[PDB]
Amino acid sequence: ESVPVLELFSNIWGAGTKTAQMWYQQGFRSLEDIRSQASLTTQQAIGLKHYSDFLERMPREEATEIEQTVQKAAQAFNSGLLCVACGSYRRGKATCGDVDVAITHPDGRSHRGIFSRLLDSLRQEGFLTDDLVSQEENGQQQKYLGVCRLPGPGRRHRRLDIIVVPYSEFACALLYFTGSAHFNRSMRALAKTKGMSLSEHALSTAVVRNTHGCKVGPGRVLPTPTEKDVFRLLGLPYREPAERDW
DNA sequence: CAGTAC
DNA sequence: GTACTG
Ligand SMILES: [Mg+2]
Repeated sequence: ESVPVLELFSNIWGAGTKTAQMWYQQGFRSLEDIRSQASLTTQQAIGLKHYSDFLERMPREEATEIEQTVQKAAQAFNSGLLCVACGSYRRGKATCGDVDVAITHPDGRSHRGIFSRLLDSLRQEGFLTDDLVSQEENGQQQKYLGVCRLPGPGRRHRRLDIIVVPYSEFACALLYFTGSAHFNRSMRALAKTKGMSLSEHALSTAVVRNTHGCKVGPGRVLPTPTEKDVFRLLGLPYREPAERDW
């Protein structure tokens, strides 16, 4: 029963096979064992108390409600703010393991200062229940990983990610968050072949690489207003989100 | 490293 | 593949 036990532990958020193997050696076999005796990060502690809820997929309708709960609270600061859900949701899946929401503003300035106030707003509402990786202040983008829950009876806690980008990077951001994961690797593995690089920030050309293929030059950023431009500059037929489910 | 996001 | 914090 070792293999089932490792799986049991691995389904905790913030716990992988290394920690599960450690917990197993300590003699833990149940979630209760982990809760009473094991040393936990705040993350792992949160994932342990939402273990059941976090295992469930959600109907995309509930995902929609979550996107609007974020969009409303966002536009309460600036009406011109854009909020797009880019998970399994954008790819059209009937179910979502989590909700991923991208946020930007067309003017390219008003996105600033929103991140902290938006999270604060959601917390007051009682929408955001716990924070995991409460922070990322990467470049011009910001990322939040957290736990939300819709108001009402019989509601499960859901995993919620929020990212905020400048409009100039909105295309590469949507691409990255929309996925899929295997699609992103494929696309970026390919750009690498063409002497280019792809990230959530920008598509770049003239990326220097050495004989080993290691990147030693960052190259230069190509302006990509929309997703379709990124596909074009990479010599690829544009794929709709539903065609990116690899 | 380990775990995570796509 | 790229890239973040625990
Ligand atoms: Mg896990």
